[PDB]
Amino acid sequence: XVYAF
Amino acid sequence: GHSYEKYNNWETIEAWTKQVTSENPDLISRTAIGTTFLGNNIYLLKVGKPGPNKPAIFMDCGFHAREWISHAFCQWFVREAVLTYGYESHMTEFLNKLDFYVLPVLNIDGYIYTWTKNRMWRKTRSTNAGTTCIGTDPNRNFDAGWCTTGASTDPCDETYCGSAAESEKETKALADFIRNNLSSIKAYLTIHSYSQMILYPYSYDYKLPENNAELNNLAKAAVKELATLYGTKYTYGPGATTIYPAAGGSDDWAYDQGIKYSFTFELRDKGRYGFILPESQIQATCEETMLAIKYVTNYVLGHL
Ligand SMILES: [Zn+2]
Repeated sequence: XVYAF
Repeated sequence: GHSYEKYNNWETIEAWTKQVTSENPDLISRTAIGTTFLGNNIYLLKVGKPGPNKPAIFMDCGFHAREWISHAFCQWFVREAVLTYGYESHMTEFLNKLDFYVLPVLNIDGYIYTWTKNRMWRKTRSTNAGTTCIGTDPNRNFDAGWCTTGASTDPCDETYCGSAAESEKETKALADFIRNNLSSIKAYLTIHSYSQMILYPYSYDYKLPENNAELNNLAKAAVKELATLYGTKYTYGPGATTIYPAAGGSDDWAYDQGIKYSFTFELRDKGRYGFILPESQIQATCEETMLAIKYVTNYVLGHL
């Protein structure tokens, strides 16, 4: 859920 | 009031944990495993038909504040369990033979913040020395190759790893509970969004778990079961190569404690709506996700 992966 | 078909604020979820337990004392008991930085109670619901020395499966939701569909699912799961017990033979077998530890919201402080101030907030709401930047990434704060890759040492970053492993009350609480109950917990399932993936260790290193083949086959079959309902396509694999290297995650940590079945679920969608998944998709998302969870539960059961 890390932006923007 | 509470709805399984809408996103609920923390006040409503907390009231719900007491209510659903009150209505189904035969199938649910409630405790807290700890308190948050801001003093909120980290509730854990024990779902199952009570009995001596039963194995368990542990599931949490709401590690990351903005991933609202995650919180939604834990609530959905609890209702489905109590509705279909005695009516659907598999769920009935599950609750008779094992318990589900369902932790509806781990990161309560951050979740409240997404409701009151900043919808895109991710981390906890703890303070940091030497800066006004707030919060640690709970899924970078476990003792698993801690802070060695895919994490930030900068408190101002959304992947900040914390001042030390288990520096956060919420993470230390979760880890304390699993340590204390290691002899019964047979699987660990942590629910996130978004990406539509099923991930297993390792993320903190490129190395593979010794039962890598088993985990891959189990994840593969669960993805198939999930797709049977609406054709929703999930991808699967070791976290490091499947989405990115990232240290300090709870799935890796749980696996390294000896819990052989450890999965991160990333729910809908693939980016059209991202974290802001419309409430109209809550039901379908949850229904298809239930199929994967129950498939894993059945598997664990026959591999005790
Ligand atoms: Zn997440």
